[PDB]
Formats: sequence, structure tokens, C-alpha cells
Amino acid sequence: ENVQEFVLKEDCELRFAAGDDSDVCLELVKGYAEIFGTELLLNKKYTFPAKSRVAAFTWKGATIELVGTTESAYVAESTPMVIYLNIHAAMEEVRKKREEQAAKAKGPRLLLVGPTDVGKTTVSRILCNYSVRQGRTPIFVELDVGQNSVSVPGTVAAVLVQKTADVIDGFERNQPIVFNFGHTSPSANLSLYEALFKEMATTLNAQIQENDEAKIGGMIINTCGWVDGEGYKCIVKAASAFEVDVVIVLDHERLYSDLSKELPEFVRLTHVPKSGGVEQRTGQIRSKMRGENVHRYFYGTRANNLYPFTFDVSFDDVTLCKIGHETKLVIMEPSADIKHHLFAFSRSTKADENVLKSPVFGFCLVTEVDLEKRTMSILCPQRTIPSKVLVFSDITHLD
Ligand SMILES: Nc1ncnc2c1ncn2[C@@H]1O[C@H](COP(=O)(O)OP(=O)(O)OP(=O)(O)O)[C@@H](O)[C@H]1O
Ligand SMILES: [Mn+2]
Repeated sequence: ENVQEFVLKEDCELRFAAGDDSDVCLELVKGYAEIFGTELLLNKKYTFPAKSRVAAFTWKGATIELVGTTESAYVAESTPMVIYLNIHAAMEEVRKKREEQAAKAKGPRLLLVGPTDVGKTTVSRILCNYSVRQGRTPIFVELDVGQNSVSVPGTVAAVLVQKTADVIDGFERNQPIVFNFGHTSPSANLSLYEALFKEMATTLNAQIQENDEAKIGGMIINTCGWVDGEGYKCIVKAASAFEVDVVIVLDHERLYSDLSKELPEFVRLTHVPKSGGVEQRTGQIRSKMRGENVHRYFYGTRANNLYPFTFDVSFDDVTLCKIGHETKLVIMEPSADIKHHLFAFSRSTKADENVLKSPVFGFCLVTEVDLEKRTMSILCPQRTIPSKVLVFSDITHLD
């Protein structure tokens, strides 16, 4: 196999993209390095799948080996990494101050805002990892219903972060709090989207009353890239509902300017540039990555393989339901049009008013529809159905 060697001076990062066909294996052979906030272990082999875009950053200097065919591979001497460090350090200062005034202390809450392709997910991951490396357990909140690092597309989700992200796999799905939105864009149902992140905020505020570490750990909140029109109001409303102390704007000066004049005076507002290592995505890439996200939910990853079950379910044993006048509940009759659609197992025992704002156990995929036998084949993470109430999602997946 073809080998590439890289010498990284202090405060430099190796930016590489895996080829379209082949895996790239990374090894740190000298010094200290990190990938999006997670420390790399010396001489450990990290295998990245095809089309992976990765930055390995070093604070003090590193030598890194790459094995395999790369699409691109170069060392960048200029990064916004110290900015993220200073943001983290400022949050930890707020923690210390509030801990010394409680005799429980509530952790600082940060809102990340900006358009698509600015590295918002990457920055959230770094900030969470740094909090973990400080000894904290932050709550990571994902409001982006298009691309979700916690659950499937069409979800508003949150996880308690107790360990640094796996270099390849990201953060562990340690009992996630997931709400089903059922659309890739908030513009499909604006009143429901607002209701869901307000419910998320209310849920978490009550959860942290039972957990001191989660409370002081604070919140890092990722938004969708919709900054124009009604999307701007969602940002202001998310900031209010989550009672954020800090708003970080990535690469959008007009949004920064507008938020500085509307947000309460106590809210610290920081504009940061996007990393030069962020590549812009097209519609095809996002659609492919959404499909890859669904596939990861059921089947897992290379390192952590999940084994989903494929079993038949009678329509008499389940209740199919759809949301959408906008927040109105609709009972679904078994049809051919439910094929390839995702369905959420609601935590509500009855298909009624409670379904709208209830979290979900998880998701299944309807693969086959047997209208003659009155059964449907579903791909499900567990052996039996966790709920009899199945909530419709407009997200389709071909498997
Ligand atoms: N400094 C960097 N060097 C190299 N690659 C990077 C860097 N930062 C981010 N990337 C890569 O760019 C891609 C997009 O990053 P990320 O998902 O954080 O952007 P985003 O704006 O949150 O995405 P979206 O546009 O879907 O909202 C990812 O594959 C990530 O690995
Ligand atoms: Mn993102």
C-alpha cells in the first residue's frame, strides 16, 4: 500500500480526504495530535472509510503517517483552533464562578448558529470533547432536522456527553432524548418545529434537576443552516427557550449584526470565521449522507456493528399515525404509500394528543407491505416492538 508521511509544526493540522473507492489509515508516529477534539493514541491505527474528510490538529507538533489512496492531503498552518479553546475556557470560567455561588449550580449554555457548510457540527464536537477533557459532562443538543449526528434525519435530539467522541464513530448514542419531526426542513411545519425544541428545552430543564453533573455540564446547541426569513426567528426563539448565555455565529456577519440588536444584553455574542478546511456540499451529497445516517442507525459502524432484526408486523397489532392543522393528529390506514418510510415508536401509550410532544423509543423502516396478509416487514433495532404507536416520517430509505 502507498504511504504518505507528514510533519506537523505546532498549531498546524493535516487535512485529508479519503478517496472515492478506498479506505485511508492514519497513524500518529510522533508527538501529540487530536481529531476534532479527541486525542489520538500514539501508534494506533485509525481506519477512515471512503470520502471521509478529516483534520488532525496538533498543539505542540506531530508526525503522521497516512496509508491508502487519498483524494487530497496537505498540512495547513492556519486554523481557528485557539478560538474554540478560548470559547471552551470561557465556559469553564462560568462553571467555576457559579459553583462557588451555590451552597445547584447551572452550567453555561451555548448556541451555535450560521448557514450551511461552515463546520458547525465540527465545532460543536470540539467544544463537547474539550468539556469532557475538562472533566465535565455537557448535554449536546441537535436541532438540525436535516443532518443529525445523534439520531436519524427529521429529528430534534439530545445526548449527555460523558466520553470524548470516537475518532471514526463520533459520540456514543448513550440513551438519547429524541423527538420525531418527520421532515428534513423546518419550513415544512414551522409551528411543530418550534413546539419540539421548546419541549426539548422543558424536558432537559427538568432532567437536570435530577442530575447535578449534567446541570453544571451545561449545553452545546447545534442549529440548522436556515438563517433567512422565518429561520432567523427560530434562532431567536431557540436562544430564548434554552436560556443561552453564549451565541456563536460562524461565518455570517449580517446574522451577527442582526442578533446583536435583538438578543438580551446579558447574552455574549461571538463571530468566528469558518475553517478553511470546510468543503461546501451539494444537494446530492446531503441526500446521500442522510441515507448513510439512516443506515448507521440500524446497522451501526465498522468498529461498533449493530444487528437489526427484520420481522413481520400485523396491522392489527399496531396503530399508524401522522402529524399534519399543523399540530393536528391524523390516524393512518395501512397503505402502499408507507413503504420505505421511517416510523417512530412513540413513548405515548395512546395515539392521541400526547403523541405530538412525546419523545420516541426509536425508529423502524418499513421494507415490505403485504396488504393481502395484513402484515408489514420492518427493520428494527430490537427483537420486539417497543411501542404499539407508530409515528410517520416523510424520510424514505432504500435498503
Ligand atoms: N478543519 C477541517 N479540516 C478538514 N476537514 C474538515 C474541517 N472541518 C470540518 N471538516 C469536514 O467538513 C465536513 C463538513 O463539516 P461539518 O459537518 O462540521 O459542517 P456543517 O456546516 O456542520 O455541515 P452542514 O453544512 O451539513 O450543516 C465534514 O466531513 C468534516 O469532517
Ligand atoms: Mn452540521
